[PDB]
Amino acid sequence: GKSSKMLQHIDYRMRCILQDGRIFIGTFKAFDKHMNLILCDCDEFREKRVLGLVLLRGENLVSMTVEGPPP
Amino acid sequence: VKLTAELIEQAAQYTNAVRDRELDLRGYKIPVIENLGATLDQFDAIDFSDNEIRKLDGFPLLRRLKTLLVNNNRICRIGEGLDQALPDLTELILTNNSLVELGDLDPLASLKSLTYLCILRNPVTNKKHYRLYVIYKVPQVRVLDFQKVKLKERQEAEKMFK
Amino acid sequence: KAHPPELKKFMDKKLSLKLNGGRHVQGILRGFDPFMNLVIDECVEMATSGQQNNIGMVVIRGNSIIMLEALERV
Amino acid sequence: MKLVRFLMKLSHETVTIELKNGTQVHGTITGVDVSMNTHLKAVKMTLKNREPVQLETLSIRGNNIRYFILPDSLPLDTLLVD
Amino acid sequence: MVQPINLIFRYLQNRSRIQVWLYEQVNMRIEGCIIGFDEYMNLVLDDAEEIHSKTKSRKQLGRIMLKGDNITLLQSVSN
Amino acid sequence: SIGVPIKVLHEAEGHIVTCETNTGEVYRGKLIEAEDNMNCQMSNITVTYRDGRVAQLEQVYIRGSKIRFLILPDMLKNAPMLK
Amino acid sequence: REEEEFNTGPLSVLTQSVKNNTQVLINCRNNKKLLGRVKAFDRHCNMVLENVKEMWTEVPKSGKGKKKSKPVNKDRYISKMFLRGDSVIVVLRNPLIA
Amino acid sequence: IRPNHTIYINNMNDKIKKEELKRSLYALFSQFGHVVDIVALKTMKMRGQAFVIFKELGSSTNALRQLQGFPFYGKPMRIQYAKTDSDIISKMRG
Amino acid sequence: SLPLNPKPFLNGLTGKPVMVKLKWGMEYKGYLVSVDGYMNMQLANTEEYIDGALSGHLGEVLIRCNNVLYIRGV
RNA sequence: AUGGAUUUUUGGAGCAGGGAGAUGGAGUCCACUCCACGCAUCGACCUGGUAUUGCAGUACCUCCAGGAACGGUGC
Repeated sequence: GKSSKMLQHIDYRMRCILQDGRIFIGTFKAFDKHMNLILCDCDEFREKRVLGLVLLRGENLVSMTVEGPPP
Repeated sequence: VKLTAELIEQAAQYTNAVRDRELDLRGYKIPVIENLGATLDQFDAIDFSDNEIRKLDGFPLLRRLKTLLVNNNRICRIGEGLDQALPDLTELILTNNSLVELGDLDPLASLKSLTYLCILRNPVTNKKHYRLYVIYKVPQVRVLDFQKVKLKERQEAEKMFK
Repeated sequence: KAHPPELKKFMDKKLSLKLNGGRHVQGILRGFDPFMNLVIDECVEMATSGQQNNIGMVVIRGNSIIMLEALERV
Repeated sequence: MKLVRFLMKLSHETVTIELKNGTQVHGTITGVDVSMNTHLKAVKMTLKNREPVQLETLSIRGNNIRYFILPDSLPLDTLLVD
Repeated sequence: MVQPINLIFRYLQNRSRIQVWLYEQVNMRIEGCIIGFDEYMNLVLDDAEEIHSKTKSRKQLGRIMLKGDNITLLQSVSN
Repeated sequence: SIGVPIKVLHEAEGHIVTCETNTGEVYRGKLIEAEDNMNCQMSNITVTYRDGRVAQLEQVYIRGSKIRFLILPDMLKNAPMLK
Repeated sequence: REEEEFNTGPLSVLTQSVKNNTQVLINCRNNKKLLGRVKAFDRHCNMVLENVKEMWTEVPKSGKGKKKSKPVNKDRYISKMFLRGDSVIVVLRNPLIA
Repeated sequence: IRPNHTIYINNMNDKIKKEELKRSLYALFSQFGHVVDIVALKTMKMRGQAFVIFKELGSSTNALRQLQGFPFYGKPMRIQYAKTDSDIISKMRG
Repeated sequence: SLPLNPKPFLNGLTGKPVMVKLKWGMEYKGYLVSVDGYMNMQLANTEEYIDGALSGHLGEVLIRCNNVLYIRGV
């Protein structure tokens, strides 16, 4: 029906879990069919690293939760 | 101009120049630090510069807060349970505040991850042995007032105060 | 779609191929298909020991290709 | 036939899902899509060898699912009708 | 330009003995004479062998169909 | 027929980008060509291996499937894909 | 045509289990085995299962006891569940139900 | 060299790692106004230098006058207004 | 032989004793009842050989296609 | 009213950490010593000494010697 389940969280800050077990936290700006993700102002945790503008491939994505509201 | 939930919700929010999530609480004339619960532990940095806070106290449990910029306020005392509400506090900038006695800096010994500390432009700075006192009482600090804590200073602070 | 990999630039050049399993080989690109399966001529296995052994002309399945690096200028 | 359709009917149910990476997820389904991408609310998620974390919302890429444990009450024979 | 599929067709015709590098398994490789193959790079190998690079030991198989899933690399051997 | 992130990737062609593979090698340099399937041609690379050591390469090409992620400039963030 | 391939092909194992309400053991990627009845299945071998006995093996799962290095079997009952078919290694039909 | 939002600092101890240098720079300069960004590289050309960008121009001028020759990691820093406008400023203005 | 392909080979082997090696090193000997388009496989009177040694006598068995390394007639 | 055959969604994942000692403590786990500091490589980093004074939008950034905590890859 709605397709919204991803579009709802768009523009929000999001906590994304990778297949190796990393944590990517960034502003969720875009996705696609494969769940390739566009993450603005993105940092990595496991130790914190500033990455910046990140495109993650969906193959390696496991899950996402809402981390904070849109800047 | 109480630091309120409503205040925090309309406050500029952004990714700073050192790539951390920072909340902008500058120039509001806040007198007392309170109601931080509403930030929801979502910030790596909080900028409280140019306000009227008297005591660095009143924080909820904030696990992600790593940097506190508290420039040009009126800090004259540091709360005692700070590590219990801010476990990963790594950088504390207190430039141009009102700490006057070496003993008032004692509560910073309990911040286990504190590595970057700045207390410039505080009366306490001109007290005899101020630097060695901080080094011995807050050994976890690696950079003090933008100068590297060196081994020779650690040893010298071990003699005095041993 | 059913696209070609853009590899004409690399044709008849010597290359260094990183494969899965921590495997590495070197040889001249002789051809390819849409799956990125490669034909590599005068191929040499670079054993983890450091020793290198000549295997001749070979097929590498694109599936197991991690990365390639040109040893020439394109 | 296409059993994802079946799963798509389970909005507002509470389930436990076991992931391929061993993680265990208990929450209420807000949506399953055609790729079995599953969205939940009121989620208690326990990564293998941690104590649980609670999340108001969680979204799972479908492929990462091992299996769903369904409510005992669930009336399967109803749901299998198209 | 030589297309990879054609190289195989050549292997088939030649009845050159072939050695296959398998996917994510280095300690074992497979050998045999390609009799035929399909669109998925699935191979029919004759008088095939498992080759243990570590043990220097060979396991005799005869008529093999290897799924292409496992194919990393295809080489020819004089033997 | 193409994904939104893919268009943004093609937008980064000609810019300096960072790429991590499925094996965790980290390649930084100029993105020459990005294909639809995420196949990436790059030049004047610095590679940082899992042990930490660095190397320098003139020319590389990495298969899209075997890429874990890419870091793109922030020059891109502004427009036009804000929707 | 597709129903025929489900009916006569290797998936007839599943087709037969659903029709007769018989038990099957599923060897599974997780190194676990699921023993039960097939309520539904599809191309990918996704399944909806009933009366599932899950069986597996473990070491000792240290938490608040000792070590005792000695493999341990484990099992657990699951009345109703959905299995994503990629995890399937093998599916076994038998004189199990009997 | 007219007043500028960005200040150019040189004579900095180049032994400090880049990320630490930038974080101390941010901390030190936050006392005068919001620092929008910091550009500092360790190339041969750029080592021992940094560009500090402020939202407000008055903040840049105050920083310049008050921290001229401030001992930072052992050396007295030399501050000056940058020759050109920072890319970030140009984008924020137009 | 004049080109003997995957599909006919397998079809010839239906009705016959086979052994299948899986990627994971398990081995399954039995009569091949059938195979399908994706190369999923159905054995009867199956036996299991792990470490090449008889482990379990299993009966009728479906093997998912992606698990298969190779199939051998015996 | 929708897709299991090479770059995305029906998975190539699963599993184990070398040997010994009248070793010590609570078959298992941790610490120390010896043989085979498990070996080699790269990066960051810790000590000193030393080079560079340069107006920028960045994989990384002087060099020499010593010390090795961490991460990756191969055997």
